[PDB]
Amino acid sequence: SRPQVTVHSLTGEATANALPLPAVFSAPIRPDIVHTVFTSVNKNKRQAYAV
Amino acid sequence: QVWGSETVASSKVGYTLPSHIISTSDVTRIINSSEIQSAIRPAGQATQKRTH
Amino acid sequence: AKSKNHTAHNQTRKAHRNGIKKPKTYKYPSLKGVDPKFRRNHKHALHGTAKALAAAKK
Amino acid sequence: AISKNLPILKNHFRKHWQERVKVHFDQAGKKVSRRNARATRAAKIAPRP
Amino acid sequence: PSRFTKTRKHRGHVSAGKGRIGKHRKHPGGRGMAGGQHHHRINMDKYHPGYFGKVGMRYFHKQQAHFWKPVLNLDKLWTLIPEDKRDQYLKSASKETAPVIDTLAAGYGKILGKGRIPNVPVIVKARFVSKLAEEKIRAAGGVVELIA
Amino acid sequence: GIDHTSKQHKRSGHRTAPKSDNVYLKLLVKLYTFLARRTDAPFNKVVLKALFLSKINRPPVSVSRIARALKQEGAANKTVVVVGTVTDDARIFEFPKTTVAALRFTAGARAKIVKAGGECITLDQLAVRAPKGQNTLILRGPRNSREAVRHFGMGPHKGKAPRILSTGRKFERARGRRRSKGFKV
RNA sequence: CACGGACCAAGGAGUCUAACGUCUAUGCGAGUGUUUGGGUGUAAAACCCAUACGCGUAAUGAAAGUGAACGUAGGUUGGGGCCUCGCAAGAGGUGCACAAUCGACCGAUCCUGAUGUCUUCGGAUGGAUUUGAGUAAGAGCAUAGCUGUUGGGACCCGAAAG
RNA sequence: AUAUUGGCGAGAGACCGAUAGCGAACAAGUACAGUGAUGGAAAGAUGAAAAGAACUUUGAAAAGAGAGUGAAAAAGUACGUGAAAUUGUUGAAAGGGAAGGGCAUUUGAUCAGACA
Repeated sequence: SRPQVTVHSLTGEATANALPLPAVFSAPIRPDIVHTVFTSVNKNKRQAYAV
Repeated sequence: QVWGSETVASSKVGYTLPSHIISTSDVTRIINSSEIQSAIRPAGQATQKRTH
Repeated sequence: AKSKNHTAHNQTRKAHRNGIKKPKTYKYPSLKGVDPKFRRNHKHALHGTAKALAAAKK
Repeated sequence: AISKNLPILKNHFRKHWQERVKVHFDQAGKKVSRRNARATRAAKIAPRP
Repeated sequence: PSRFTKTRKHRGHVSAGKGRIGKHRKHPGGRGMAGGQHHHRINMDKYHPGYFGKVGMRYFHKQQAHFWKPVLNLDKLWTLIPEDKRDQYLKSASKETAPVIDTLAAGYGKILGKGRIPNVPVIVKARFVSKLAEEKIRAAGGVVELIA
Repeated sequence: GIDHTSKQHKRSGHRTAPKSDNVYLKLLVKLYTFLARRTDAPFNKVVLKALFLSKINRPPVSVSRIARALKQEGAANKTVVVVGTVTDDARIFEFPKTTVAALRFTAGARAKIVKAGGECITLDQLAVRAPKGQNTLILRGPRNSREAVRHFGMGPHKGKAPRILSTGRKFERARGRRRSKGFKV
């Protein structure tokens, strides 16, 4: 089954209602591809400069 | 719903969650568990004694 | 102005940095230049000897 | 000029092409304009489709 | 990234990787395809055979849509059928319920007989077919309906 | 001074580590480095070296290529090992139940094997099943079927796919290609 | 006893782009490419998407056109690994990729011209020291990086001219 | 629907930061040159506030020396920070037609380490 993460209230106390993991957290964690994608995505908001 | 699971597909067309090339992230557990330890030769010394 | 027309100097030294290699002979060499009449008969000779061997294992 | 095996390229850049370079920086800017034009049109052409 | 280029590694070296006798100039051998028949012939022949001259007949005002004829081999012939209904036709091979495959709607003009098909009667609607593509289809109990 | 016969400080020229930065691939390299060192099995040394290969040195293996290998004599129960990506082939219609081990599986290929009762296994799960490679069979993809291989070794009287952008009439077919215009190649 | 350099400070020379080759990394994979555009938005970002289109999955001929299984998709030789036997050495079996070679199939070319024939149409079957950038259980597409190429002012500075 | 180095009104930048960026951050198309068509610069920074040094003394005067202002005149309208070439003074050392350098040590100067 899923680790059954606990839902918390706005004011401290952990409500006894639990939810399963959405299975997106079990995806592979690849710091290398997230690196290369970030450098290209972060260049999509550049304004052109020229003399 | 947004990324999908083994039940709901993706809610995005033609998309699936990525697969793993290795089933676990702890290589030490695989080596020590039951089967590799019975098929491997005995270990060395982790540092060779300087001879001559 | 004249120049050096030709010399064989350093040519053997260059050839021996990657020294002289044989043409890497193989079994069953290429049948190029063989008599076509012989190859025409040899083609049908290999065809028939692959039929008796195939018929020997039923 | 011709060496080092490569497909023969046909690049038509022998004129003053640098004077007629059009870079579409306004692709995001004009897209907002089309949506703005479509929005301000629909109010003027009340509820026609 | 200019920081990974060899220009940064050439800082301090006089010739910058171009040599002291060569003395890198503007255009030592010409511009573009210059001298393909005079001083680049050894490169034109040997790695570009056939560059000079004409062979065919001219075609004035060629429209590529006139020669539109995508080919589909007998290899698949079933990816055009959806995967959900593919299995229920394979394990129920029989006439009077033969699937109708319109290869024109899928974007194909001619059917070619490269692959081998299972022994299932299949109705094929195509503009063109190969000679032995029809033979393999008819041997399996199918027919080809010529369309336009 | 020493009269050197061979080149000094000459590296072996073979990959000792993967060129990639994949953390999960390095775990498989770490797992198989231990196996290739302390098991004395020749299977573990082949797999470890195959993990170092590049993308063009790891051609995809079709699921149909697996089925042909399983039709050999006494090979129907041999575990198929592919160091690379296993791709789906729709040209086949019958597939056996034999387990297939690979680095990656495409959506069609993984579904095709599981539908036929087979099993998709990663290379780490094979280590606990076959530490020395019991009852295995290694399958590699074809290397010379690549498009870049066609232009390799081009020259006169070779027929080795001249590098061209546009193909057809008027593109490198007249002088040096037929007897009519001077000579043929 | 060839040229530049009296001295000091700052500035000062392989860059960018279009199209590409090899190699490498990544994603998907007989497919691949969201960003022409549309939807949406915390507003040049991010996120989502239809239909087409590009390349690839078929080639070959000047063209009309035709168009890749006699067969466990072939035989032979070498083959990593695996399997069986063995105390081991070795022996046998199976042998992917790759290498060499002989065949098969597709197109072109040169011949052979069957049943049928609006009597000149039709091209079955069989070949050929011929030929193709082919088939023979697909590998490509996209992005990024180094290097290299071509056009651009094109590493920087320089003419006599027009 | 499309174009837009001009004009007007706006919002921005992985752009340049006074030999850069428009030729021009300043009384810049200004000073200035050419008969003329045209050519065409250099030049930003005291301090928070002038509080920009009253007054005394020497000198013909400019200024100097005190005093004074200020957190700082090592901020005084030659003004933030003030490098190098080059120059003065002081101190140290050396020098028989160059000087400078390398290895090694003497001598002088200077610095360092650690108290079971």
